[PDB]
Amino acid sequence: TIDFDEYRFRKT
Amino acid sequence: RMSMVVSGLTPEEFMLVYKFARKHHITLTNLITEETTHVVMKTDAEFVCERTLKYFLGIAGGKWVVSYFWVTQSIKERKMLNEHDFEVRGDVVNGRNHQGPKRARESQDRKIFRGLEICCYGPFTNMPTDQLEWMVQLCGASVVKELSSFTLGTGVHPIVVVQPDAWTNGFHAIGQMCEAPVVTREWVLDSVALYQCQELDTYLIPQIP
Repeated sequence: TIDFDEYRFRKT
Repeated sequence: RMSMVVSGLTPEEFMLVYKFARKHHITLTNLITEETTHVVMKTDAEFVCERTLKYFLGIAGGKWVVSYFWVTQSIKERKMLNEHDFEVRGDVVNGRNHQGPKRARESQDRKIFRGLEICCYGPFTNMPTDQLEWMVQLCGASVVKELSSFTLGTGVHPIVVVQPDAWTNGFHAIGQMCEAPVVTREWVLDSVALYQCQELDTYLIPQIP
């Protein structure tokens, strides 16, 4: 079980 | 000695990395640790990636941060290619060619947050406190759990990092409980990606008198 929906840090 | 994690890959792409890892006998894990030597970022053709936790932690550990094209091109040429040829050049936020990953690998004897004490204060989102604390430790900072435990010692300088949009407010009142500078989390992330301790100026959170 590995993660795929990693969060992306795009400032905001 | 090799151990890989991946970031930004589809299951189908991961599956190819595993096959690649197996042919060349490379350990492949889900989580990045101190043991990890390689971080394989999904990239565009100019080796530009998106910023993930693995991205930041790969750089912080001075690891190899290379394009997934390293794997696919190796597969086609039927040999393990040079990591140097596929190293991430930059990212979609801080610049397509900042060369953060190369800088860090070469700069582990002069870490960007050396001599700093950092407190990760209040709530954070999408990134547990302990991973943020770990990131700055890899980059040489001392971690403080609570504002009142900052060293009064000239030996170390204190900085408080907070993520205002996780609040619901009190983060304008930190400067009334200690004199350490308060900056947003973006100060850390940009500092790590660039592998250059950034000026606080543009990251400072104004405090209530």
